[PDB]
Amino acid sequence: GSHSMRYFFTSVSRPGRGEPRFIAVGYVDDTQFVRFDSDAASQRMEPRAPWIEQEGPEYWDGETRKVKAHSQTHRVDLGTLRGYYNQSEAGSHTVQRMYGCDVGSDWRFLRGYHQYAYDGKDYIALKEDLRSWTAADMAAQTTKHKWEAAHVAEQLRAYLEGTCVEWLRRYLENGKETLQRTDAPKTHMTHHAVSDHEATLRCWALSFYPAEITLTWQRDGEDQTQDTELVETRPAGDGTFQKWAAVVVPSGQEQRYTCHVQHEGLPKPLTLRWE
Amino acid sequence: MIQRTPKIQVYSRHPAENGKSNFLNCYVSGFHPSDIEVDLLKNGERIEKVEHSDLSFSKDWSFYLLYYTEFTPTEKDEYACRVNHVTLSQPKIVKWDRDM
Amino acid sequence: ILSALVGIL
Repeated sequence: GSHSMRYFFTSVSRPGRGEPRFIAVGYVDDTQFVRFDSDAASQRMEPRAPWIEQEGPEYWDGETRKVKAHSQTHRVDLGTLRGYYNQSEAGSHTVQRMYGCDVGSDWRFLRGYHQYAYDGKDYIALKEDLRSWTAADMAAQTTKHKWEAAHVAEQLRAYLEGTCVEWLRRYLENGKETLQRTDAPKTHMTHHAVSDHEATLRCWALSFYPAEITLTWQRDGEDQTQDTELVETRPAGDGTFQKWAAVVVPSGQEQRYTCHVQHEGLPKPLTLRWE
Repeated sequence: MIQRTPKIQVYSRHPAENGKSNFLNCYVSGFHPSDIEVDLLKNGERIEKVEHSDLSFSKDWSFYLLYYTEFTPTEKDEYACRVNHVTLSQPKIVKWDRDM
Repeated sequence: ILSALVGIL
């Protein structure tokens, strides 16, 4: 299975009430392993997973130092953008940054990313070739010319195809029992009587990892996409995820519906039926 | 500026069995900006020891956070999640249903 | 690990 490593950064300006809030988190696939909170007392990068705790002090002092530097960058960016858009110093704005790499099942570099957003909208992003940029608007183009002129893309390329993939591999290795595991979902159905001539059939998939999963309903082998109530995959709080798909079934028709669960943790897809 | 309304899901970590330690969760997602007020309620009262995951976001930049507290479901106790955000005129309250 | 270079806009 292919994997990925990603770092997410959120910086929020609090006009008249201190420095902006800066939150940074790192992930390997769907498992968080580090975090940083500018409002936290420690002021250090902290571990959020078992397999990273065994990194020595050098690692923690290094990432803390670099995360603090990231924080400082987003602190200056907020002001730059505030001016690029001629905005009041009273309003609260948000800048987001995301960068990382994906490797194939062969653990080799597949693609790299480095995107940036302002108040929820794309601002600038590195293109797949890792040499050109996608400037959202007019303000974004000023940054693009400056990153072009400074040869920013070239440096990110070195990081995304080198360090990023190398540490991803190291992490995948150090956390084998975790990151390289495949937790099949626990499944079941619930039957609730809507009224007299109908009932809601809900298909459950629980305690599964990674998050990716496909849960669909069928009537006589026909896809019920449009008639399926499908929720957003949520976290259990213990590293596993949960999800459900439901449909309304006319009386005496439970036999016609099948629930199909596709997940990497399954030896073969599952076909559940109320019975 | 962009403003996305938070989606809300109130559920327990494990299947609810009366008298057994569990975790009550409230997952908020797809919202923007990030400032958001999330409380877990027990019979209408705000639960004090509520922790939450580190702020993060999805491919489309919308935020998501997990609020949770340890608890023991009883057959008489009712729980819910009250959320407030700039895209909501009044607090939004979603009840816990052992079947969702 | 983090990228060692975080240029500013």
